[PDB]
Amino acid sequence: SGINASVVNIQKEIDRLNEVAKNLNESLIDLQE
Amino acid sequence: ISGINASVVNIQKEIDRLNEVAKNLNESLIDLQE
Amino acid sequence: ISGINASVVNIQKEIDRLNEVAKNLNESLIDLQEL
Amino acid sequence: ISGINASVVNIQKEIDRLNEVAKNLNESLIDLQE
Repeated sequence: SGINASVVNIQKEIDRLNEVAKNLNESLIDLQE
Repeated sequence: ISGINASVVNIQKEIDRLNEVAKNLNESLIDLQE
Repeated sequence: ISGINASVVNIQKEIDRLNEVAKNLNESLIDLQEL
Repeated sequence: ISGINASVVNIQKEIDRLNEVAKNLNESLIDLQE
């Protein structure tokens, strides 16, 4: 129903959040050394 | 100073991605309610 | 309905947290640009 | 350079916040599937 469209979209956004964290970690590595 | 430049660009792109996440979660709320 | 509301409130709370993260990252960005 | 060190600390704090958000959204996903 609407709930499972919601679950698909929330899972996609969780994946996007993981990507954001990874990219911020690489920017930290560039800022340090 | 080039690494600081690259950090500024990358952090801005990630801010844009966070805004995208927030907006998609908002219409996920619309799909959950009705 | 009750549980739907519980999911809705929790996701809204996480949206507010994400907006806060965006604001703080923008402030660190402004500090990086003036340096 | 102290501003760079402070930027590193603060961005790490926000990365931790983002991971916590991901965990809470996974918990809401588990509740939505039931």
